Amino acid sequence: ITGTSTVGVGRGVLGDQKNINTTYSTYYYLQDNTRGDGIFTYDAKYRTTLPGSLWADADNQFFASYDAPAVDAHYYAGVTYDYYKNVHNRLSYDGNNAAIRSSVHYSQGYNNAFWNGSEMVYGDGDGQTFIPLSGGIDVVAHELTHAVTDYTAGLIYQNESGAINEAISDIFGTLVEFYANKNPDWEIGEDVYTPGISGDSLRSMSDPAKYGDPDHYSKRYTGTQDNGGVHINSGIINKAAYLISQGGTHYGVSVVGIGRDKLGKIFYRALTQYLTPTSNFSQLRAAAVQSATDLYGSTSQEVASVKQAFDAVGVK
Ligand SMILES: [Ca+2]
Ligand SMILES: [Ca+2]
Ligand SMILES: [Ca+2]
Ligand SMILES: [Ca+2]
Ligand SMILES: [Cl-]
Ligand SMILES: [Cl-]
Ligand code: NA
Ligand SMILES: [Zn+2]
Ligand SMILES: [Zn+2]
Ligand SMILES: [Zn+2]
Repeated sequence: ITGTSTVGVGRGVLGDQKNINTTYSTYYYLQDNTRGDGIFTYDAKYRTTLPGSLWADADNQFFASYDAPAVDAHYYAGVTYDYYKNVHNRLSYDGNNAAIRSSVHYSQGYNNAFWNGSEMVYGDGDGQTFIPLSGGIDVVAHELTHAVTDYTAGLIYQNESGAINEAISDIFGTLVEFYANKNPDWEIGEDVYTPGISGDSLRSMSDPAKYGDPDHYSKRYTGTQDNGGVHINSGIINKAAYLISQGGTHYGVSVVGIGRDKLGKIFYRALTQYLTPTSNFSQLRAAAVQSATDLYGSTSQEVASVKQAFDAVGVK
């Protein structure tokens, strides 16, 4: 809609307060005109038709429980935009400032969130397995990063390519969570998963095995479930990335950590310059080594640590 750019206030899914960019025209709409061609957030009102209605609020205050998932989808879409813009000079998911549209209250008891090719879609969860999924900034950014992948490398969603696809989304999901600088960690989905249970998550990048995922190529899953293990074998690459950033000794191989910003630069370059739709783990290693070489030099610590990390998780 046309209207005046305004700033509202509300509380997200975890009960934290935040200001949000809105547009005023009789009602205050979740439309943020300050980022690219706009961030728009929609109410699907428990249906499955998309996008639903552009979210309208009478008073620019979003403290109702029903408002929480809209506040977070809207705000975290903004943070994800700022991360790609400020850190990588990428304008929105497509690099051309495309509108970011999200729908919340999709369906009922729906334990999932997804990028559908055109927009973000968030279930509210069933209240046991999940609370509303837009409450997890890593989930928001993980899924928007699938759009970035589709507009770049076009990694296939099956087998080792598909596991790299998943890991890219966990890596940038986590780097956005650190960028937002409120409650970051190397777990995925900890904010929205299992409200009954403290301190768990869907998966861990620092210790994939904590949740049953492989942390070494010799443990790779080779069945056909989960599209050839895309959420499973991602642990191998997630661990390599965790090691590159933070360092550690993993199966006796020592990795010198180089920090988050350099991890992000190296993988973002690998994703946008070097990976192809069918890149496998070994080709990802080569892409990462080449990216680090381009950015830091073939004799740099950064290249040496990329190699140590991939060695540690058994990917040659
Ligand atoms: Ca209100
Ligand atoms: Ca966190
Ligand atoms: Ca997390
Ligand atoms: Ca939990
Ligand atoms: Cl470990
Ligand atoms: Cl270990
Ligand atoms: Na698991
Ligand atoms: Zn997804
Ligand atoms: Zn994913
Ligand atoms: Zn280890």
